[PDB]
Amino acid sequence: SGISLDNSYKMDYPEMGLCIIINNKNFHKSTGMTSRSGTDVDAANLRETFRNLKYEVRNKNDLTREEIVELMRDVSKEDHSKRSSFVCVLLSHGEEGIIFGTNGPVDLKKITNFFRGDRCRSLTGKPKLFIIQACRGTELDCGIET
Amino acid sequence: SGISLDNSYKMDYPEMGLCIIINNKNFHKSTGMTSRSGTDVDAANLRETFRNLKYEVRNKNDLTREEIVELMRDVSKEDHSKRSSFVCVLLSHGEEGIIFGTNGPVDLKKITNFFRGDRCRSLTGKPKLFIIQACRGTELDCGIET
Amino acid sequence: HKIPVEADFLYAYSTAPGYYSWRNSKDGSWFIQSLCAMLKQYADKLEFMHILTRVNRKVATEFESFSFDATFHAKKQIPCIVSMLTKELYFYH
Amino acid sequence: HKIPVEADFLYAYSTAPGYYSWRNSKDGSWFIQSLCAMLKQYADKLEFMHILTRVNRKVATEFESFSFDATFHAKKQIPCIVSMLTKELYFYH
Repeated sequence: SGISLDNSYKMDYPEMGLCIIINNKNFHKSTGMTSRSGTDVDAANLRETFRNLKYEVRNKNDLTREEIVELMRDVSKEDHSKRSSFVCVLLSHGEEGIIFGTNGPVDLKKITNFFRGDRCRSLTGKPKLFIIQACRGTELDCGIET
Repeated sequence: SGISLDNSYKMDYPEMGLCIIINNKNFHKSTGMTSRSGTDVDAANLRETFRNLKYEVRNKNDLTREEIVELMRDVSKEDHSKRSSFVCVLLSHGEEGIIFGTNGPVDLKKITNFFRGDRCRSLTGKPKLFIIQACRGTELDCGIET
Repeated sequence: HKIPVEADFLYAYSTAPGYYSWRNSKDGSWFIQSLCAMLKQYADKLEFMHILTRVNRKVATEFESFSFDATFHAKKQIPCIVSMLTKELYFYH
Repeated sequence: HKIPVEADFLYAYSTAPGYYSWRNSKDGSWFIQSLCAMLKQYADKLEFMHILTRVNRKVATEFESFSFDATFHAKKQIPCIVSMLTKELYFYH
């Protein structure tokens, strides 16, 4: 055939892929973390937005640190051969490099490692997108007038 | 006039801007850091590459942590009004969030803070690019066959 | 031939390293509101990094906090795009 | 109107968070070699993020370490693009 460049990911597989949305609104009292009001608005907006992009959306609510890890592990073990990509959205409290389950923290690295090129072969060479709505610290941007 | 979109930075100012290249090859013995052989090759390649992009390139070699901070402070205090952007290239040993002067570390945040939108007004709204060739830790990527 | 095990990952952070991330109890987080709006409007037109760039500008310019607590009043936010992608990404084909 | 003080910054890291960055004592660092090559070839044609994406692919596919020390042998590297930019960036006009 003609010149082939391969500058963009192949996104015409039978399926666009999964869009896992983890929406944590209510946290265990012992954690002392406040409920994240308005997060359901985000969860619904995302479900609809990615639905229109043809992603197989799966919404999960108020997951403990254990359930988050179990979910990601199970999802990474699925056969993504016929899927073009993978998307995971995390909505929760957090700190730098951390996302909070309802009962404690989860290192983001632990979550993403399940999808490493050598650990999830059916996603090797395919885009793995992690969208993170959570604090990365306590600094505040005072901004500057334009 | 016609429809104005402003989706791209204005890069037609009289000058493209400065390209500060900090090339640290030899470190103080007391630091125990090895010389970075081949870094001069990088420094020269960058000087030529950005020269062709019309940037005012300034190469600095083997700067102590104090000189790095002083340099950045002085550069951020220059009048960049007629410049489209700013570029700083850092070639040295390093760790996560750190770049090494010849006699010790410098937090990257300290270097970039000088150019904050509120601290360098002549660069507010303009692209500030930091190119960093340095370790961010000790992890090694074993890779995966394709 | 091998590729890095960390290759082909894109992290779309709502805020810069070390900063708080803002959320409106009624409209949702600034980042997610903006992300969905830009995807809805540009997913069939722009490459993903360019879409995320519009999200950065939208969040940076259209949002500012209001608080009775001076400490958290009139604050801004800039999202943070972290790409280890090796190719351009278009949601359409 | 205000903008974040952290807005309009782009950090082009040679390697992913927490990883070593490779350098060839004779050819220069993998990242800088690749960055200059892509700028020379595409600066008058592509938007900066797309140029950096080519740099990611070049580094990820064309380089691999060789060492007598098994610990540092056959390793790979993926650069890391961190953008807080609010607009597309073209070096030409």
